[PDB]
Amino acid sequence: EEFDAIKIALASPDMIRSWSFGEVKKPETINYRTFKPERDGLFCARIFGPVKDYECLCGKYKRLKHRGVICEKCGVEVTQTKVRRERMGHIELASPTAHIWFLKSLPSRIGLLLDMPLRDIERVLYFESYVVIEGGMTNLERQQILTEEQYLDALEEFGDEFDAKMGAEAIQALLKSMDLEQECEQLREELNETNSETKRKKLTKRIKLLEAFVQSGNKPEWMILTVLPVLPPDLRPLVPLDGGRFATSDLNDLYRRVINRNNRLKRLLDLAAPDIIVRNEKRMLQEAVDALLDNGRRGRAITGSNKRPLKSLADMIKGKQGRFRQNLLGKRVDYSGRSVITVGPYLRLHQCGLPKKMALELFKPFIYGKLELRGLATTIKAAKKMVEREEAVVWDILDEVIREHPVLLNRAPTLHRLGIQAFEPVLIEGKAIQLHPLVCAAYNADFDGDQMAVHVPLTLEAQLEARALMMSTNNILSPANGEPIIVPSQDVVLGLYYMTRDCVNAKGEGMVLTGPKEAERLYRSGLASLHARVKVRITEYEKDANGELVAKTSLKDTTVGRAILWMIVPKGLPYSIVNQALGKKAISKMLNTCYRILGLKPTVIFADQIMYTGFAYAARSGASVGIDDMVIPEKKHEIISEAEAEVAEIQEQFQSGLVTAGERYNKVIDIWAAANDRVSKAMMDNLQTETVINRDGQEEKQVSFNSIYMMADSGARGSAAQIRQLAGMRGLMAKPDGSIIETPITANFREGLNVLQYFISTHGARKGLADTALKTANSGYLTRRLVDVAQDLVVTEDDCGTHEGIMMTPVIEGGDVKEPLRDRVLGRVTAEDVLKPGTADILVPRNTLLHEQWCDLLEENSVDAVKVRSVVSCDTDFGVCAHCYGRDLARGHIINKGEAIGVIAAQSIGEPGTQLTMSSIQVKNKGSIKLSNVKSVVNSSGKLVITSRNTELKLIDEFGRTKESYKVPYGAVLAKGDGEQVAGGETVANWDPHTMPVITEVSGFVRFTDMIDGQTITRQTDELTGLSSLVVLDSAERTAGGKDLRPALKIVDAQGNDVLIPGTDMPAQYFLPGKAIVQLEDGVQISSGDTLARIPQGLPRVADLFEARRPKEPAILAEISGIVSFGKETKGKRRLVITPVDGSDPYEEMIPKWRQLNVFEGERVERGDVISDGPEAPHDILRLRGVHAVTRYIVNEVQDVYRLQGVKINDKHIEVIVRQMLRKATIVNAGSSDFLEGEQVEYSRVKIANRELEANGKVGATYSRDLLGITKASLATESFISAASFQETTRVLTEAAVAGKRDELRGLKENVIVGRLIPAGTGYAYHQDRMRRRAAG
Amino acid sequence: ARVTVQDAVEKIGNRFDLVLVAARRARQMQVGGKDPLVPEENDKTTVIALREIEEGLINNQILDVRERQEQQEQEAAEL
Amino acid sequence: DIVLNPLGVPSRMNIGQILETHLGMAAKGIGDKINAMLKQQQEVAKLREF
Amino acid sequence: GQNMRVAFMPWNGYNFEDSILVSERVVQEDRFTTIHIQELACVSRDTKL
Amino acid sequence: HARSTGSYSLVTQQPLGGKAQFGGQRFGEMEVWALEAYGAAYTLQEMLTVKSDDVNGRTKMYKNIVDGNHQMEPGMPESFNVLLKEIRSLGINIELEDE
Ligand SMILES: [Mg+2]
Ligand SMILES: [Zn+2]
Ligand SMILES: [Zn+2]
Repeated sequence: EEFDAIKIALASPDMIRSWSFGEVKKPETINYRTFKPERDGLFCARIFGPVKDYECLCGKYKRLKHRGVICEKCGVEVTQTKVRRERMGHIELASPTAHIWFLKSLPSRIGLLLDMPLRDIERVLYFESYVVIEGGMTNLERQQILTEEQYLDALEEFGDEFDAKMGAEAIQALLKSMDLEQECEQLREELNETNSETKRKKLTKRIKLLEAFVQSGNKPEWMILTVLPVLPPDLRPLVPLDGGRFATSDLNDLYRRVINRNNRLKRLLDLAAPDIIVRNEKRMLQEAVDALLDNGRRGRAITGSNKRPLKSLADMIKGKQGRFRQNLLGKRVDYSGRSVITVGPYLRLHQCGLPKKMALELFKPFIYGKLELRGLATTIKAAKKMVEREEAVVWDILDEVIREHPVLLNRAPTLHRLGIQAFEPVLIEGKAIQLHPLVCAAYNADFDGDQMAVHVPLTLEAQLEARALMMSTNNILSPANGEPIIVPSQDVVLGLYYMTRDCVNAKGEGMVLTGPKEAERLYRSGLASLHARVKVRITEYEKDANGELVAKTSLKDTTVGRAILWMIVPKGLPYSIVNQALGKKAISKMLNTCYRILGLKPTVIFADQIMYTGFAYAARSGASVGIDDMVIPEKKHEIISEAEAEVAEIQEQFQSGLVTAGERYNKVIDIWAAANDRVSKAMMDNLQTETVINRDGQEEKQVSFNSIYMMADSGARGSAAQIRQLAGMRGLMAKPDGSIIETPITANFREGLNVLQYFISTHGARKGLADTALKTANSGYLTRRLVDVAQDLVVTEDDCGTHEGIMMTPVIEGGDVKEPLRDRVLGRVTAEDVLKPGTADILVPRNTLLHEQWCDLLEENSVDAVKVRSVVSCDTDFGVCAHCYGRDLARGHIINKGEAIGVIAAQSIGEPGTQLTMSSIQVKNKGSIKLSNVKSVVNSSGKLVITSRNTELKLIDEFGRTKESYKVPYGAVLAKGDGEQVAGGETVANWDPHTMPVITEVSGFVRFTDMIDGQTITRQTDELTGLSSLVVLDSAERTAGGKDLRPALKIVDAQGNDVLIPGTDMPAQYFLPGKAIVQLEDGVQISSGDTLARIPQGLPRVADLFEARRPKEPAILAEISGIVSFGKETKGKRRLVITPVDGSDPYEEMIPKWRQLNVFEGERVERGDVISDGPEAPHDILRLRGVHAVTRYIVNEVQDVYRLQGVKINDKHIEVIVRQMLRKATIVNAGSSDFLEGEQVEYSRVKIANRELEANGKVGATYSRDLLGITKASLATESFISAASFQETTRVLTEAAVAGKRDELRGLKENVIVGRLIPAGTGYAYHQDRMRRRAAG
Repeated sequence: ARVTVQDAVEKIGNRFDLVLVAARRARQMQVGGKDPLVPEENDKTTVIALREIEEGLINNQILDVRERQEQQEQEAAEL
Repeated sequence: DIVLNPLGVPSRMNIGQILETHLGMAAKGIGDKINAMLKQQQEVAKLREF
Repeated sequence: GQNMRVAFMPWNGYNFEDSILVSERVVQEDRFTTIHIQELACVSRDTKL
Repeated sequence: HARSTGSYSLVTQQPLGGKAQFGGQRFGEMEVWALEAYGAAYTLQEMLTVKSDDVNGRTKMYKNIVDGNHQMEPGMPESFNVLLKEIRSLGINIELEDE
């Protein structure tokens, strides 16, 4: 068994000879009649083997009497058959041919070896003419074509000392000639003398490459083919059909082609034919080879009479139709079934239907073995005939066998784990599968013609997994997020919401009950109202003492429904639980609380009884809909007459040649909107409490029985928008442009539609539908590419003994808290001693599991940031420590080693991603104000205005939480200064839409400077008012004469000097950008707060965030600190001369100057500071900042995008998938290894755990971190197997084999593809057995 | 024991380990055909495997000891 | 004859089916009249009239 | 199609999601009960024997 | 319809999909990788060797389940050695690490 690793190197022709069992010489396959093998063709039975076993063709020698005998009658060996799968032939060629993937693949592995270019050798081998096979005199070069009339000069010059003729043999001899060693050691010897610049690094490239081939062990001669194996017959079969028609694999075609051309070449070379035909035959042989190797890549594909091209070998490994994706990873199943589904309303949780027909079909082996055991069917003829005749015992024994015999259930698409579960059978003669209605949601399944599929645990590990793991009763929480999956579907909730209700109108007000018994006696007798708050007695309990119930009774004036319900409650809770009208939120929290304190089993029976009861009385509750449940409001004609008069006025306005259309058109839409929103009011007023039903009085009105508001209130179906679109206007409607129609839906469904309103709705319907049907692929790719990365994490030390790691702060932004820090802290270890807002009140000694005693202790405290020894910050090499991960969620305790995940992440993230694609600063409420890192100014008017783009407003509450978050234009006009307090509901900024003002706080003379007609600007009169100045065009419109120089109308005094900014020694003029149009002329004076210039006016991003593609257009954050200055002057984009304090200046990046900047031409930035208004590449963050800041940036952005959509995932996933991004360690120094070699950060830690230690102080090198993406990490892997599975298998196979790779089969897909166990799951015990063995010698 | 697979885990601590223990135990009853410990109560040997597991009667150490000693005694009967 | 779930008609918005329903109920309204006129075997004058 | 009675209600989980409930009497009339003509064949061909 | 194993192809020799012809249902990588998330490494290898590609696995398993012992013998999918002979017609040394 045991393995470490093994070596590989190229295919010897000796090896194909040894492997093969006989030359194939012919293309011939069979006879025309006697459909039987051909000697020395492709199906040579004497080579590959016979059909029967230990027998010769005559049948002399047989059955291991004559074991290693060859029947000399037919010369046929007495040998066995499973080798028929093995035994290959071979083929000896006329002339050498080469392997295309050593040739056409990127860096060639043969051209990169020689470093002599390609097209040279192409024409050497398209034989433009004679060609230097060997420039014996280096005067002549190899790979040098010599024409029939130029060759003679090489000839009569040297004659002897050159070989300049045709063929692949040129390259053969080349590879055989070149010697790698002494180049290597020489390049080293002169590396030591002067380890030069680019010169030496390419010396070094070669030196290490050379030695890599040396010590790796390689033989680039076998880059070139001389022997060609023959794939066995049954690897490329040829079979008949019923109608005599035959059927084949396309490979035989190419096999025949190659053999025929080769034999014809054997002919032409015996005749010394004119070698032009030998060239053509050589091109043809190499072509047929290369098409066996890769046909449709070279040129126009080869096709039959079909005109369709024919599949090669490579596609049988590659993409879909290869082994991997189609039928090695994903199979067709034995003993399965599937059919249409319907509801089981009277199921228990563990149950499922089984039409006994398919019960029998799948379980015939058990019932047969059992009919033999009893012996009624004495033989299998008897059992099969008895079971065709359907004995009565077949039924009782089918029940016997099926009793306690779990089975799986599968619906397409299997998004996450819970789409497939395992229930107990319930045998039925109903052709429809019955299904416990509550797991309609995990399946996303609703009964509109759906079919489920079914699978059979035969073995006992599978049976017991089905019952312990897939079971309906071990799965009660999403691991995406710890919510219950037991939601009331839509009916028991409607039921309960009806029961525990509290009217005023029906009857039976204020009498007394000793308890819910006479509540049921009354309500089942027909006396009380279920919905009537009537005095009763309760006797709840509580476990106040140490798990010790505490009895008590009391009275509570409560409804008949809550009363009657309360008995279901399992005597541990208070009555306030049931003392409201049971919203489904309450029901979530009910089974929550139930599970929490009780453990679980009550919550089980409890929920069963509640499903039971709500279904029962909801059928007794009655629910329907009527025409008058939607309205004919009394004010229907009057609204029409009013709208009639309004549009008549609009008509006459149009008649005038005034309001012309846009004002008119928008006016018309707005008035229609308001008119039928008033209709909506009329109607919802004319239903809900219109039932005036007196009772013992004058009159009283009460909620009428519409059923629409009720089914809208529980959460079953509907909501205010549904009810308006039935009632009021159906908002506006956008035609396919994305613009918005300005004459709406006026009517509704009851009143009656118009043809074109309908037709406009068809557009939005169709657009949204095509979005739905065409993004299952998008998640498809994102999920599956992420999973193919999937490796694991295993712990090794109790605590790494290491220090702090990550900070925890909650995720409240935009709205309320979205992850309590109470939860974020939950189960983790503290980085450190942590205090309370009563400070120096330590509560951990640097590390404690902070279970909810602590998280609640600290929810009690308003402490607002804590740190955690992170799994990242765990410094245990080749693993982590347990405290740093914190808690196992399933165990609910600090985690134990070995179990690990990450497709869990994939399901959690992808499964919801299916549909979930479809100026001002304010504070809202009281409290302190904590806004900073902004440049702003008290503008001319006396309130705050931004002058650094960074700020985004937040509406902070009195405790401190952000209630709202919104963005703010630079240079805006506020009515609030931050650090004030305001009543919410206020336009804090009344901004001008077009003007972006250019106010001059200074009072100095203006005069036209820096700015001249038709270079930096135009000067172009403001036509409407009529006065002007120098008029600053945008970026592209001005000519490039002065586009290289910033236009700045300048302020001066009577002296001409720089009117410095008031309070500082800084000059004050404005490098005017586009639209900055000054209206008053040269020499004019401006005032304080005076405008020189007036400036008028998805899931794809998910793909972008995950694929690590660069951000795109605009300028970015300060790359490096130190003074930064401007560069090359606008060849489209101007550059940025950075000048770091001690670092290096030369970096300069094209920036849109059209997109205005932040740091001026001689202002300093700190690194990682915004330069402009736009994003930055995350690679800038990893290369510039460390790891925590970058990963924080990414996870921030991505969960903002999701959280936007009403989304929730335990973000542990989004960080572990980023640990799996890339671990490429770009070395900083050299001395131990190369200077910037991509190495295992692991092995990096190893070397520094060896060399930097007293072996040296330091001889080696330090290292950096890297990114560049997930897919290339998939590629960039120890194994090539997991890499050579997915798309572009070809190039991966090339680069795999070229090293002679010999993967050690540890990763997931690695051991998978050979079907042997991998470290965990079922194989966990054996893997850790091997681990203890490795520890135990 | 029938509808849920919790307490057998509360004894052991894992589903993987519970599931494998129930399997190992019931291989000794589907084919070995010797007797259970918890009464039969008309259930397939899933139920009895999990019950034998639940009462504190079966686990991998116990099965190791039983097979080990009864193999040593057989080795001593052979000689 | 049959029972239907009105769970979806607001969310399905097929109100024409509702109108279909009413205009069908009234039509059996006339068919029963003619039924009774049949079993009661009305005079020609009444058949004409009705 | 056919003309017959309707009432719009939930019922004990039998019209849970889009499903249909129905009296026994409509099939005593067979008025929805109906037919499917299907096809079967025999090629009788030349045999060597 | 609900049925059992059906036919196999020729050039890859793999079982059938379509109930009328006794089909098993095909799976994407999604559905095996959910099993990876789950942890049924046994059931994964059962869905890598026996039912589609491997032989000794399915028949060893079949002989065993009727012996009552439901034991696992892993081997190798035919897909793998097929991969090798395919990339070996390309003239590269590739070979089985046969047990
Ligand atoms: Mg459906
Ligand atoms: Zn013979
Ligand atoms: Zn740690």
